[PDB]
Amino acid sequence: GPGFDFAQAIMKKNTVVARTEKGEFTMLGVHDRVAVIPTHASVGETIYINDVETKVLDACALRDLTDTNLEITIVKLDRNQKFRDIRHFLPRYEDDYNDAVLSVHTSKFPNMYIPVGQVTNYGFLNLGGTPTHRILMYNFPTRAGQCGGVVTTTGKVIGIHVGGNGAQGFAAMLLHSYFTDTQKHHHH
Amino acid sequence: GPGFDFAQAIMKKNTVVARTEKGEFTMLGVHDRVAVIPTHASVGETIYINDVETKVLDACALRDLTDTNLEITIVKLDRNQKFRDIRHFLPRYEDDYNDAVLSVHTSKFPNMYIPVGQVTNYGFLNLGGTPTHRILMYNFPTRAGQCGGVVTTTGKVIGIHVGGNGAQGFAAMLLHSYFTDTQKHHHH
Repeated sequence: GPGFDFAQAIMKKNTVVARTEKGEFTMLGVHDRVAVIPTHASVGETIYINDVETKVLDACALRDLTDTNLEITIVKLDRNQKFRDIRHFLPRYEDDYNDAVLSVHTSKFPNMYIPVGQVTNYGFLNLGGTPTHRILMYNFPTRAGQCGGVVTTTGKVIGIHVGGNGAQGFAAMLLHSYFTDTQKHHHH
Repeated sequence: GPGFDFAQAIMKKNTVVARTEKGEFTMLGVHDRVAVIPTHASVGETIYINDVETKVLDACALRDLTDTNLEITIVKLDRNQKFRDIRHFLPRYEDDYNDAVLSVHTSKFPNMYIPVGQVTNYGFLNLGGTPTHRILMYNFPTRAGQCGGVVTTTGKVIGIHVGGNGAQGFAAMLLHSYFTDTQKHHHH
């Protein structure tokens, strides 16, 4: 069934607890000192990472070419260790998936794994009043405190949890191309 | 690492959500219509099982020969399906264990898996003011709503969660001999 061993390896080497004015979130480190967190975390210029106050060197709230929220924020942090590079486990394209795990790492739940079954490419979602694109959906109840939970299948990190109603959960897609080294562009 | 596949098989075929005046508990079905739940659930003469009201035909709050609480209650239920017989997965003796999973099944968390690392035979525990014997301990924080969570290692169901402080969790041991067909004795 589920790739529990894979989800477990991602959680140990590549997640941290992040805390902003908005609360705590599971935060996925991706490569070097680059990580992701849901845009609703409202990242500022400092953040707590495992309860250590950390300078945010860069934060990019992703939107698509329709200027619509994608609900991922890519952050660059001022800290000493690099994350293990997990870009090769990121999907190239939008897709549907079988048998996913949602894993959570917070002060409340420091390591918890939830199979969520099939994951469908859902598309548009109205996410607490913000229109949002590129959403993945799983038919599992959602509870508070799971935001940023990392959604995996064996060998693939496919997105991060961003919301739910009492019956479904929603994750924001991760694509490999969000994290390729690139072009000289004024971003702020 | 952890036997996630084993814990998952136990959860699917052998647990139900039980609800008493005291709240909800993960309930482990053991064989026929016999199950266990923590003594602190305060089982009466009817109980809800997956939100269906069910007659309790028998409840035995286990104590040892020192007349001390063991915090397991064995219940016999009036319901149509039998549980898959999992007695052969019960340990013969007290023991310590490597790499356990704690799995929870409630309306809040319908399927959640938590590795808790090493499990030690701890013995005496003062459990909210009730002295209690035969306790297993794991060095993992405890959160509310996990009572009755089933503690496994691959091929062994070793106990059920009964409490914790902010740093450790405690499970009540399950032993094979709690469930062998037996002698003619007035029990009530």
